[PDB]
Amino acid sequence: LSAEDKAAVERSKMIDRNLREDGEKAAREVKLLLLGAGESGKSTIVKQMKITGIVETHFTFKDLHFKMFDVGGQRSERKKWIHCFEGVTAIIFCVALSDYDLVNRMHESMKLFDSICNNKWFTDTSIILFLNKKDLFEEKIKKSPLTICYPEYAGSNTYEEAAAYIQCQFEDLNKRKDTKEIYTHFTCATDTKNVQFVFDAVTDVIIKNNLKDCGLF
Amino acid sequence: DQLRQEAEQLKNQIRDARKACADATLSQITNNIDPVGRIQMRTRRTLRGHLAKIYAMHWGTDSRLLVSASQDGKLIIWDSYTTNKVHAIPLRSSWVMTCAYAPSGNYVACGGLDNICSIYNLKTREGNVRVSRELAGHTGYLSCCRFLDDNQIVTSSGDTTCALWDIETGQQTTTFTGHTGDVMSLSLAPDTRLFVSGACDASAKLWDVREGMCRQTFTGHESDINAICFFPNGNAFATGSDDATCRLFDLRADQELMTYSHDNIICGITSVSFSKSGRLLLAGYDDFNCNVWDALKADRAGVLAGHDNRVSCLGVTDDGMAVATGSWDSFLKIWN
Amino acid sequence: DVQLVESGGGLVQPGGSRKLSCSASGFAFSSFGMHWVRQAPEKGLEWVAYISSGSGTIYYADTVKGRFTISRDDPKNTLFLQMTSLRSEDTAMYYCVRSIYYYGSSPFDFWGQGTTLTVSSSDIVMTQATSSVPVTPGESVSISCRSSKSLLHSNGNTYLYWFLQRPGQSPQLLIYRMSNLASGVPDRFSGSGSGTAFTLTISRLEAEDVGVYYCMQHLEYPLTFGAGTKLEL
Amino acid sequence: DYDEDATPCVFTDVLNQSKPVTLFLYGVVFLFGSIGNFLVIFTITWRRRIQCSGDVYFINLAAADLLFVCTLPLWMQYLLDHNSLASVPCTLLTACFYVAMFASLCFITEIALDRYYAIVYMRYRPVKQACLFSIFWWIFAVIIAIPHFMVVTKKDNQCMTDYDYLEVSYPIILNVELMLGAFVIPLSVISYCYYRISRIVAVSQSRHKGRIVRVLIAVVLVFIIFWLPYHLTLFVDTLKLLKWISSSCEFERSLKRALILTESLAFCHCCLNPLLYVFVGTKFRQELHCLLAE
Amino acid sequence: QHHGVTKCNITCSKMTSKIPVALLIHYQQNQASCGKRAIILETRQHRLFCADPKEQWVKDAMQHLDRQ
Amino acid sequence: IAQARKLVEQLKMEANIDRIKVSKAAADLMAYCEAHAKEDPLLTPVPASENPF
Ligand SMILES: CC(C)CCC[C@@H](C)[C@H]1CC[C@H]2[C@@H]3CC=C4C[C@@H](O)CC[C@]4(C)[C@H]3CC[C@]12C
Repeated sequence: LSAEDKAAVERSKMIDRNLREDGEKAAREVKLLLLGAGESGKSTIVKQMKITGIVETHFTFKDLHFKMFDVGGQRSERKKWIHCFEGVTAIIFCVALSDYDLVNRMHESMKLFDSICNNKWFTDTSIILFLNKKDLFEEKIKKSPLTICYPEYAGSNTYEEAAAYIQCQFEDLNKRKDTKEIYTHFTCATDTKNVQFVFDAVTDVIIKNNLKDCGLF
Repeated sequence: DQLRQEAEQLKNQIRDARKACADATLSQITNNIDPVGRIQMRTRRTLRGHLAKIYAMHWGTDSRLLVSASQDGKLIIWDSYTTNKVHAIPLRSSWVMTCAYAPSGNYVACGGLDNICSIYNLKTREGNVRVSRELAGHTGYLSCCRFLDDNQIVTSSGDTTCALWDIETGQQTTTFTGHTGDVMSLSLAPDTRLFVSGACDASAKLWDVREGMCRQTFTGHESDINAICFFPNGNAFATGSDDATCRLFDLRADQELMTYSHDNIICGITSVSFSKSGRLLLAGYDDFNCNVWDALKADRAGVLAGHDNRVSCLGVTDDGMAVATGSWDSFLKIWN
Repeated sequence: DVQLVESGGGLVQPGGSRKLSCSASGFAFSSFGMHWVRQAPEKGLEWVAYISSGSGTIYYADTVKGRFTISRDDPKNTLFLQMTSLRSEDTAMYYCVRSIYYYGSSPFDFWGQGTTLTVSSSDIVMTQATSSVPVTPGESVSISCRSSKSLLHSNGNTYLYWFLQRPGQSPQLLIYRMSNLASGVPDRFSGSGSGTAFTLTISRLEAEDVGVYYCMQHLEYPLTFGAGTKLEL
Repeated sequence: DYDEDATPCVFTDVLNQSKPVTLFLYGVVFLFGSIGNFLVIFTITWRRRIQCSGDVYFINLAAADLLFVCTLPLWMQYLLDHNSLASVPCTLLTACFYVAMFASLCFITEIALDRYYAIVYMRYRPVKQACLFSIFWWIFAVIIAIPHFMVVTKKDNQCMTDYDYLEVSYPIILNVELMLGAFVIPLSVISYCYYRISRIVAVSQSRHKGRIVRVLIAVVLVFIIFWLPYHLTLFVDTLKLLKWISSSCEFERSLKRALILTESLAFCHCCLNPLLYVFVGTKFRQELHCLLAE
Repeated sequence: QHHGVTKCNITCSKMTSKIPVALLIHYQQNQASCGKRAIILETRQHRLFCADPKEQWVKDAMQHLDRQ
Repeated sequence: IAQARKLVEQLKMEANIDRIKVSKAAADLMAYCEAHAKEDPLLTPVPASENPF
């Protein structure tokens, strides 16, 4: 029956206890993918969190542990490793607003958003959209008009209407509105107003996960 | 310049030479041998214990222990006979896309999006498992770490390169460049003298270990290649792709031998591994079920539908006792 | 730098109580099943007790089942044997022994220094074929060991361990499961045998290799050792 | 002459008409509840998927219902005829019966508390503490059941409670705990917790909020429809035993018949709950679908 | 014990004071499941009456059921 | 650039390889699969006497 296999099975049971305890510990931990364009405010977002290859930043907020994965360090084909993030709590997307100089970065950001928002994995994972650098964006728009990038923008050359146009133009790219909602927030340089928004937009997905796992539906 | 025209003419010459050495397809040759029949293999064991999607597995050379890595941050070394967990090594970074178990059994390597193949020393003193060596130097993402010996390891990454690391020094000996897309798989020849790497440019290249330069390049897939495995004779290898077909090539004739497409399957292949004799080609698919092909007649000779998620890793033992398929539902079925 | 060092022991009146404690400096203590094994002043080894990892399974020898209790403090890496009602036959040197049980492991790998303890005033019988064998350096000698019950379990491997104890030194594991050499022993030793009859064979002897060789069974508790075959140079 | 008001209120026709209905509902509860709780056990225990506190409480409630429907056939044989000649050891059987009933209601309460703490507060319970709370609730279930089985002493054929040797209001002090302990506290707790989390899921953005509220109201509705007549009959029984309504004769026979029928209905609830609790979600339904292929 | 399996086919609320033994015909203890001990009696009118089970006339009934 | 020269030299090295008739490789693979069918448990199911699963 068992001679040392009793002790081997006991070791396996202790290993099972450690695996289940670590699964409980890491199943209540919020996972935030962090995507965006090159030389954008992603590093500024990571800096504003009060703490090659993939980078993980851990931080506690409202007694909730957030792992935030800045993965844009590696440059390869995203389709072969994005399924590793099927099951992140939220996708913090980042968009620099004041960039139109590389050979048109805002169109590249829109292509990245369109490619990442309609994955077969990310149907239910909500996207927290950040629009960085409001001051430099306002200086740029008062210096150069929006017609260089979007000719069909019809309205005032002011901050509010152009910002709303960019925000809606990002939001309407999603083809599954009922499954997830784009929580667009204007990051700027504002201190302690970003993490609270992340917590607010993540508690709804946490409640949905609780509803799914508790067996109500 | 005209060098692109010269390269096109040279590729045309290669194709013409290949069609000059082709006389009859493998289906024509083996149209007279009897089929293997339906291969009914049941789930003998079920290695439960991972908390996330399993992305890799490599059997031991003793055909009993198997190490499997998952995104819960851990890779587990299982005693597959008794379904135990010999070891549960927690990763430094939870993102892992590959794992290997050394032929001697002392070492276990694994790599992922951290761009480091971490090599753990199992049969050491002090009872626990410690990083023997963290090999860094890739700039993409490692998709396959594979062991040659206890001291050499070939790793294929997402920077379009393979590499041959000397473990005790840590510096890669030879870098295998020549791919244009991310190299998603790697498979050693039984004599560990050559190997084949399948990349996302729909090409499998036969690299020479001792020299450091590619010898042969095989094309014929329309889409990305996610798996590759040598035929046990060492003079052929299958190639699993996203074109929902495996393609059995060969090294000596340097051509395509057989295609394993089927109308009922439309999504790709995540893992391929031959049987011990090589007659049966087991291919793990992403339509939640494995398929067992009669590799000399292209007849779908079995279906393994025990998983309810994508079968990401497949492995046949060296003695051919069993075939274990681990999937994204955290389960490692062991069919036989 | 694996180091098990015992503390406690010494002189004690009969019927009293005394606590032994071995500190385990240099390894991952919490993963290791531990044993207490005692050796009488001029006799062979005797197994006393065993704790698993995490104290989930504890076994005692039937002789001392009840008079001794055993415990482990994993955070301070210490193993305690609290001895109560020390009768006359407990005067012995005690070793706390490391042992990890997985597939292909080598239990009873390391043996502590051991402390003496002097007082005042179906078990598988493993028997050595003799108690002393004449020997010269450079000669291959075979040491036999007899078992009451067939140690060949149904799963294939026979649980029998060969230990060597140098004069004035703690015993070291030589062979585990009759065929596998321990990590750190030379390739001279080779074990063979059927389920009942077992044989160690040493070729190309050296000067420091002489000592007392014990054969232990590990099929079922209690783990009865052998009488001990000694080699004299 | 004689004494006119000492004519007993007979119960022959009550028992004769009660036997077929009671035996039928007992058999229905036995087979439906046995398969419905064995499905939960095989769906959770074999896959070893006890990862959240919800799994622990589902396992405990299914085990309580399983023990209930396993003590049920002994009562069925105890009722059939007099062939059950001392083969039914009253005290332990009643003990397990009442412990199972009160444990099922206690774990319904614990499921509601766990859902309430996980949703409106996000204060989850680890399985290491879920086992502690499970043994605490089982201990409490035995503690709330001792004034029900500490008196049931067997006799030649059937079970006894010597109310003459007991206090004046022992049936009062037993059935008032049977209503308040087993119907007022659990219904109040599940109603408050489920209304709070329904208010939460009304504001939250979900694609199945209507279905969630439907299931949440449906479980409480099933509880009410299956237990409320039983505790109304217990309430008017308490009125009678406190000499408060008319002390009639045929009223007692009708009350006894209704009491047996409503007891059977409560047993039907203890039969019917596991599919409403466990198999109402797509998770455990899909888990069952991949397990039935053995 | 739940109310579904109680077997007191005869149940009493008030105990009789004194019945002459001549009118009484048969006496038999109630179905023992509800605790309060009583003896149900069939009389010459063939209707049912309670009696406290300590009344000696049952013994006299036991006499004249079988002495005759 | 240098990539064109590297690729054309690689194709020159790949072209100058003695390729055999594909019928010969097919026959070799068929012979290998016929000469190892007795040692393949997956193809021919072995009984429970030797099967460790
Ligand atoms: C009949 C009465 C008096 C006693 C009933 C004993 C049984 C039915 C009860 C009492 C304690 C209960 C256990 C308490 C703890 C756990 C651990 C939990 O993770 C799974 C359920 C499990 C395993 C319960 C199963 C049912 C259980 C064993």
